[PDB]
Amino acid sequence: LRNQQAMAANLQARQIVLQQSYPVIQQVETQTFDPANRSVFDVTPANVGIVKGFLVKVTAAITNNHATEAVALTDFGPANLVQRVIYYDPDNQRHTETSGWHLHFVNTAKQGAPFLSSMVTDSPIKYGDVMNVIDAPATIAAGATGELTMYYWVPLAYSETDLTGAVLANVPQSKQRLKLEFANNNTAFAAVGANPLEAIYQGAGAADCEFEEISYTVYQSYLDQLPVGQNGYILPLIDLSTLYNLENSAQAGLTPNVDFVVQYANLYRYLSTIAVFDNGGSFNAGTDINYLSQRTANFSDTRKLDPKTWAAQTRRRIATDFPKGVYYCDNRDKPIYTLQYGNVGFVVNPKTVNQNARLLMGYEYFTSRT
Amino acid sequence: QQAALRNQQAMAANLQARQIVLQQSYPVIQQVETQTFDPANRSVFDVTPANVGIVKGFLVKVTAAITNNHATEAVALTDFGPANLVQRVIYYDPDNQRHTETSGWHLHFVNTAKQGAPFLSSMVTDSPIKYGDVMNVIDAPATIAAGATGELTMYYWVPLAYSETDLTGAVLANVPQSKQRLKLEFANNNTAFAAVGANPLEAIYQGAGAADCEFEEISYTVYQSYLDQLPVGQNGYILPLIDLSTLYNLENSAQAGLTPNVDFVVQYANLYRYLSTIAVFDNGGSFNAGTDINYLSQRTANFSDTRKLDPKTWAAQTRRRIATDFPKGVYYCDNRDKPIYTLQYGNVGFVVNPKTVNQNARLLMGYEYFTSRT
Amino acid sequence: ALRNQQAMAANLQARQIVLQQSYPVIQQVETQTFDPANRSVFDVTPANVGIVKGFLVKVTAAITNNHATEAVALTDFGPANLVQRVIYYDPDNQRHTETSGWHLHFVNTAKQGAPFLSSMVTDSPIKYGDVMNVIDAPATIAAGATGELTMYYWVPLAYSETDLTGAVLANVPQSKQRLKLEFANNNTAFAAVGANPLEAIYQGAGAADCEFEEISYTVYQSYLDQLPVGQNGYILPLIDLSTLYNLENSAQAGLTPNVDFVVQYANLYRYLSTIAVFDNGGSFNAGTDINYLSQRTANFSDTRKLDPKTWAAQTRRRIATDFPKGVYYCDNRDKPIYTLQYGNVGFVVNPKTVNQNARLLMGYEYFTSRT
Amino acid sequence: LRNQQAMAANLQARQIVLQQSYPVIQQVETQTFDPANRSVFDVTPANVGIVKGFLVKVTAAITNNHATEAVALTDFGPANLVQRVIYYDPDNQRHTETSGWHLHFVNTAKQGAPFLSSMVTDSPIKYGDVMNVIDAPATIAAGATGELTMYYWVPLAYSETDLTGAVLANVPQSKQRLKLEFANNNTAFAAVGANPLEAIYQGAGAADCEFEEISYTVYQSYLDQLPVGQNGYILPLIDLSTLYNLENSAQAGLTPNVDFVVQYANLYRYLSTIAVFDNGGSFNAGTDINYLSQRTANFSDTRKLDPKTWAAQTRRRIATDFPKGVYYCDNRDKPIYTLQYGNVGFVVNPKTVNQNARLLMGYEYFTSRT
Amino acid sequence: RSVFDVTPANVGIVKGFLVKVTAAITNNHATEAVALTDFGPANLVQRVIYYDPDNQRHTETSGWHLHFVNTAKQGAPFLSSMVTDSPIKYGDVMNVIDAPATIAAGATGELTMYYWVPLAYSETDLTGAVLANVPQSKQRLKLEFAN
Amino acid sequence: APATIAAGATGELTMYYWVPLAYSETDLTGAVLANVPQSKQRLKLEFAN
Amino acid sequence: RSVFDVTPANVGIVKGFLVKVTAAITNNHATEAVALTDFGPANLVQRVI
Repeated sequence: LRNQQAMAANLQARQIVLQQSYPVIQQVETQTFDPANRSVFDVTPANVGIVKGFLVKVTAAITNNHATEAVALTDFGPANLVQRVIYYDPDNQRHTETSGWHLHFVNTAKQGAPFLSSMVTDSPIKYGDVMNVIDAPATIAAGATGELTMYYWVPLAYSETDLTGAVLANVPQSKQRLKLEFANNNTAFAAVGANPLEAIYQGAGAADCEFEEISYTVYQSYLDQLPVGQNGYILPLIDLSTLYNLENSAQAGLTPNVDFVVQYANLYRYLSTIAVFDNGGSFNAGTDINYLSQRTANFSDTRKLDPKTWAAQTRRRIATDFPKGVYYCDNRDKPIYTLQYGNVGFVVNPKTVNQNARLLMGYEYFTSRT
Repeated sequence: QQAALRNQQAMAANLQARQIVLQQSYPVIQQVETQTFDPANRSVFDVTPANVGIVKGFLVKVTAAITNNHATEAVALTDFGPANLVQRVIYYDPDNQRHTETSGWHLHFVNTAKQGAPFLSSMVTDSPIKYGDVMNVIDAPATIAAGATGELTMYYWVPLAYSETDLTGAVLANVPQSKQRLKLEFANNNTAFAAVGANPLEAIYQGAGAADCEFEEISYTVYQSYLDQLPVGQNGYILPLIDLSTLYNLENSAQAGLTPNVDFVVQYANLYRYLSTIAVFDNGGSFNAGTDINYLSQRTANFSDTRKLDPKTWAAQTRRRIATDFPKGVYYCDNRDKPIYTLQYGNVGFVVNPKTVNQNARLLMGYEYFTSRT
Repeated sequence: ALRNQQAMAANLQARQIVLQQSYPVIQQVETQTFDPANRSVFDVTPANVGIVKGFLVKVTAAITNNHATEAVALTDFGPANLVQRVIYYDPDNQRHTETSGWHLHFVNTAKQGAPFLSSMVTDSPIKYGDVMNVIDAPATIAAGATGELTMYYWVPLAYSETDLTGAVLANVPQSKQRLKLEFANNNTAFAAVGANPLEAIYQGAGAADCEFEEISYTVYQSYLDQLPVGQNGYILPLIDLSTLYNLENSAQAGLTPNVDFVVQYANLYRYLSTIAVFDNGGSFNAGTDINYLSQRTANFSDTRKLDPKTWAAQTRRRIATDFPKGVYYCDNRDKPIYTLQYGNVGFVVNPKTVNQNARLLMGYEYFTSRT
Repeated sequence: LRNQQAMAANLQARQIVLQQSYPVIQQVETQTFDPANRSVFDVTPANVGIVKGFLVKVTAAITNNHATEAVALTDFGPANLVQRVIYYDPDNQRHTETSGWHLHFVNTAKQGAPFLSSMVTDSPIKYGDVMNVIDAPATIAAGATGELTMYYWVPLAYSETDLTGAVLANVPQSKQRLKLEFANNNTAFAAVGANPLEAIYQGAGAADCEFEEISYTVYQSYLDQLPVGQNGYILPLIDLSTLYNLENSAQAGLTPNVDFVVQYANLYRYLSTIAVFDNGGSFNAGTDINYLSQRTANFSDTRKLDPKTWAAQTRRRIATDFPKGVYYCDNRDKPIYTLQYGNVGFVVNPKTVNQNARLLMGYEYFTSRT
Repeated sequence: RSVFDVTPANVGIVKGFLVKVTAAITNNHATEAVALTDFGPANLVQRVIYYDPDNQRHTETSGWHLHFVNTAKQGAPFLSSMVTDSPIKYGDVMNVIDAPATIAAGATGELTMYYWVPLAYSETDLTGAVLANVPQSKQRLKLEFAN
Repeated sequence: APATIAAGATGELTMYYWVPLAYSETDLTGAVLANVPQSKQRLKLEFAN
Repeated sequence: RSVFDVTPANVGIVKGFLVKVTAAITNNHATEAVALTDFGPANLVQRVI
């Protein structure tokens, strides 16, 4: 029995906390540097109240020192300003450990539209891209310097109203660790013909491109003035004892017309799946895939679909398509959850497979701390 | 006398079972049929879906290649364009009862209304990250030049259940005996291309090269969405009996007899609970942006208009629902929270008072409604 | 405290019953076409029927640029400046909203979650789009040309379609409501180059020779009819109907570089949103003249001290785009600013650059009780 | 309980009456007139024994006075010599109230072949159309006069062996009323392009056509020498307390591809239904209809059929098709009967709908006097 | 294709099937015509075979034989329109069973024919009817058409 | 099936497949009970082209 | 067309299906022949489900 009451209590406590505490977003750290010298930073957030997440602002100036050749944005562009992120809580338990581009795509999936974008409308009133919140020049010509701005939301809590995954740090004492690895002069620029997956710009002038400098500012979002009751602080024990993490992985071994299956692990409740078909450095709009699906061993496919129909389901979630070769799957209402390892798999049956082909997977999931 | 308690209890039992079904079953979307054909040979198909569990609806993918063989003249998309790839869709459940029976354009406008934006469209934003129209889910060239071939893709969702969370209208398909039937009447070389000056309503392209346009092929794939592994209990399968005994249908009709400055009234039938109404003013083949209308309204037996509005103000209400305007001459009315039901009040009618009326003018009406199977 | 908890419960129940039992109606109250050179202020008399939720005001205009050679171009606010001011008084002559057309329009956008009544651009091949020109104005009006404009404003009484807080019960036959509309005229609508464009619709070298040809308005009143009756007469949400939901704006001056300019939430209202327009001496900049913005409590602690782009990011989550240059928005809907819950609170702007005649135009959305 | 015995007694009494009484068919009235002067007549039948029905013979001479244009029979032709019929019994209760064409179509349905027609066979013996019982020239040329003969059976009793609906008038005293409205110079002739529904002839010479004269003879069929027993006359009380009526109605509001439903009323036991699709004056052979059906609310269609298949069922009943646009439905063995109004409806889903379209309905039914 | 296997619904007691068949035939010969054979449209269906839910075979015969029995049981040419002297326009209005007597060189003829495949002996004698309520096994109506 | 089909020639082929449900004629493991009039079995064949 | 869905009869216990496939193939090449692959006619059916 039980649980019904455990969950009922958790939810009641969550509601009291949301109703009684007050949300705060506060700058915790800012820094400007030259990636030629350093590109990995460990940010120390403040241990106060219940921490919900971190908004990371990144600005950069890129100079194309080439004599005559320009470079142009890759499909991910400024989303590759941060290569990776890792968060450790006060108890030394890791939550999210993923790439900047995967983190960005999840930010978009959760918003229901390209993250922090400005939607174009016919309004005569001058709304629009006034503030260049997420911005990067389409091209940087030989001899020019371009200015970029990127934002990432590193979540602990699942949402503003669902505190599952949030972290209690008003007491812990031990420090939190938000590790950020930024793009550098070796990852940001891809030569013509090279794989643009992790790069920001690609083109004939790439070898002579460099960062003038990069700056970041981390804002911490948390709940303060936590409600106190009889036994003390009123807290959603299930929420705070659950991890909400994003993680990535890479898989290879694809062959034309054969089902390539990536197994889901047990224990984790997978809310979403992203699969990027890095076809040997080529990123195609579904033309190199026969179909994608999610399958249960001995229960077949629950959604075996051609690429365009798969894309149609995604258009219902983010109001547009993710970039070429990027495929999304929403399982939020009924998370993939198997008691046995791989009782469910993500499937891609490729039509064309180039040399060095691989699927880069990204996952959003919930799992117990214990 | 009272005893109406039964209804109250029935509603509660229906809602409880619906919730259990949604919580316990697992959603599946599966391909049931795919065919490529030449419209010159055939354009009407009857698809037999699978009989598995509770059926929620069908996602129909349609692609086509159209060549404009005219020596010199081009053609351009009509206002409806690829939404006219399917001319009519009709669904019959295992008991042979008809549910949706409407035009492809009407079905598409309802798909848009229920999404809250142009169905399966890609919005435009200032994002530097390369989101956008990457996959061309619904797509058609704006023009097809003399000698060129254009490729089109469009999708339609044929609903049985009202939504993913409201199973009203869903169909229980477990009787091996009788099959469901999804009939699709596609566009062909006689409906898809309109000459200059001809009525573009049902066409995909219109222009001086129309007589020489032809389909190279049309292909369709029907995906069936359903709930499998239905929950069982002491009394067997737990099922929302009201949901499964209610029809959620889309239907269209045509009415004529409009005269300048006179109220043209289209009565709503009794028994049906109308969720939305679409009125297309086909003004003799001309489709105007409200300029041929004085006002539109919904009116009850009492001369009482609940929303008698000028065309732009009517359009403003629609912009709040789908974030843009429907095509020229297409007007929408949302009555989802308080469905038009002639039992609730007297008879009710949809009103259009035209400013200008061309020859062969008519109002094409599209309705979304719930009604008891019995 | 029990009297209150029960009072709130009774209110919500009454609201729920009114919404379920009554039927919403929207109907034209009045239409007028005029030349603002003749008259620009109008007192519209709403119909006294049931519970009134608000008014949708359609405004159209024709403007002619008769300059010999120069054009004019839309200002950042453009057609939102067709109405300069709006003021509403209920049957007891209690004033509710009194604000500028631009502020009212920005709140309409904030409440919609996107530019008010706009048409979103998509890749759809089906011809959806700006078909009906619901809100529209030509980007420029060339010398010798005439442009046509359309604008809509929603004047709220009720907070929303489902929350009747602020609504007005108008069933007293001899006590009239008053909706006063003050329209733009040739003096307010056209700004010369270098002049402050804040209140103007068009600005350019051809401004001196621009004239309205006409303006027309149609007011539609939205209300609930066939009010439910019970064992005590009309079932009514008493708290909803005795609470005012208003918009108001004011101007604050006294800014100096790198110093915190604090605008205290001076009243004991429950502030749902705040809009701050940095009219930097006629210049409207995209955050570049600001170090940071914030909301601060007497405790001297900031709940959201942010650089301009990050502040803008929060707004992009609310309206899917940015407000025009120099316009900053702050959402406090779920936890309204109320100085009696915490120390006095202030809205803060620390300017990086301050031109002559700089000022902050503040717009507030708030709830307050009649008594 | 009961009833079983009430019906058993009714049927026994019916049998005794049929066995003991003697059938008589007797002329009750004849009249010749010019429709320019009068066209409505109220015939007074004799109050004798149990009345079963009336055979109405109508003859007419039509002159086409046009100078050069002829006219040709409409689809209903001589069946429109009588426009309407109404019968009132001795107790002032109406039985049949319908059009001449509907009455004629029911006469045909009950016979199982075109009413009083002569069937063509290969017999060398000279059987055939010798007596021109129901007859009318196919065309009447300019300047010519055509002679027509039409017969109608106005039923009270359902049949020769089922006295349900018969009328006892051996006592009543109060008079019966058989009202007949004949065609006139305004209804019998349709101009080219005009609606031919109620007309006898249509054509370019119609404006100059006229009746030379019309004559009618009414024959009354009844049972005399009624059997007497202990309590007195032996009579089937249920038969005599039941009305067997034919009635017509008109419905409009048809729209392409939408189900047009005509509700059946409650209380009446409907034996047959006739629906005429007057498509704005055009009468088509099913090509303007998608399907017809009879439907029960919440029990769907019991016979949703394409027009030709619907016509096939009718061919089994009358050995041929009714005229263009005329559809018949037999429900004699299991009469449409709902306790709630419209718990059953007759359906027509039209393919094509012209201006002024409507369905003219005709019903045959049983219902209690009380 | 010319052979089809129809799966009827399993609802209650099945009495039979009414099968409507239509066809368009073009005589592409340059000069010569063709004329209906004695059986004509009755040969649109070459053979019909029915199996009940227990997979037991009932009728298994030719279209012409089935049609002649339909006629025998009706007591007249099946679904035919008799000819009479009636001036009222009854007649072959709906062309329920119809086929052009000849199809000229270059012409296209349209045909319609119906067959009643009986399970029950008649509408009142249910001998031969089939109880179809077992969701497991389906009935099967096989039609081998002319080609 | 003809071992070769020459230029201009037509070859005729015949092949048979046994699709098993039961393991064998004597071992009914895998066999299918098909008596529910409701749902049909389905044998899908994707041929060469 | 090359894909078919066959609906078998629902009678008793089903053991399996014997599928007979025949075909006529013409080699229209002007000069060159073709020869059976190792699988040959066994590839007349590509997939069965």
